[PDB]
Amino acid sequence: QFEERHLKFLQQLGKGNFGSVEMCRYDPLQDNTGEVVAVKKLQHSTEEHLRDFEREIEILKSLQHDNIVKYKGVCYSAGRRNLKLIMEYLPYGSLRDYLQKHKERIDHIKLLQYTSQICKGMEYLGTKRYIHRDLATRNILVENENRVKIGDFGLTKVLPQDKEYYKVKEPGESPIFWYAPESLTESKFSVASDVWSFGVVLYELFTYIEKSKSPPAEFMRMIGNDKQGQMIVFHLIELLKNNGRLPRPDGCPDEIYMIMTECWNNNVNQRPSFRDLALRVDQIRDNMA
Ligand SMILES: N#CC[C@H](C1CCCC1)n1cc(-c2nc(Nc3ccc(C4CCNCC4)cc3)nc3[nH]ccc23)cn1
Repeated sequence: QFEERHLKFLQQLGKGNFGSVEMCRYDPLQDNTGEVVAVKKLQHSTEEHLRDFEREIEILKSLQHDNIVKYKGVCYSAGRRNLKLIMEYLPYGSLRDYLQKHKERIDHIKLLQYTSQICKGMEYLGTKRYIHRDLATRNILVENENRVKIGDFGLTKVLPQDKEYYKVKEPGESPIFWYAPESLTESKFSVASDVWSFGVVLYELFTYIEKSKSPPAEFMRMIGNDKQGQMIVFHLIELLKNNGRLPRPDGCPDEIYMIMTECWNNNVNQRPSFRDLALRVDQIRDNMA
């Protein structure tokens, strides 16, 4: 739908792994009236990254929800090379950076508003049988002070029709400090591993992204910080099997930490559902108000 000749590059907004998002102005009339959009592209347009990207685009296009970034279209050149995904531009950027920047202005009730919106977005994913696999505040975007959206689906997979998990280990770096144990040991991803990662997201939020308190920093201090490469993963696994966990963040109430710890259950089937997480968060919100 979008012609590349009319996409005006403005700046880079974010970089992932093998991909990036740019702020552009779509201005077909060439009079500086076009709307600003976010444009995702591959940084290395190989076959498997390209088919993965096409599947990611199809996934995003099939999602329509208040807390999921809006698909707008695609843009390609030259036959079909340099495929680009056009999305709505959300003016406050990632929740990670936004929270770190406005920590003094954002109270617990607002954190729980965001938490509730993330849970509702994730529940919608689950109704489509999609596994996000990369839930983290760096992949949540801020539309305004009252609304966040899941903002990236580059690792999202669809469950087999006959199974409740998806096994995949692809080369590169993996956000292992957000991974459920069964994802570390067996590469198994499920709604329940998304729930584990959501618990880490809740931890992130209540740390206010204070950067000695990041999951990587805390876990590395727990496993020993002389650890080596692959050994890290091994030690992390051992840590989680002995019920080592991220600590309660400064100022975090006990009941919120308990939501976290319930999401961090070694037993995959004992983790709460996203609907129950939303109910509990919303009840605490109501109590606070
Ligand atoms: N998620 C997610 C992560 C993803 C990575 C890129 C590819 C995979 C991982 N990534 C998506 C966006 C993104 N950013 C915006 N806006 C935005 C962003 C930054 C600012 C800063 C605010 C103030 N300081 C100066 C600039 C302002 C606005 N809008 C978007 N729409 C769709 C995506 C998207 C950014 N990183």
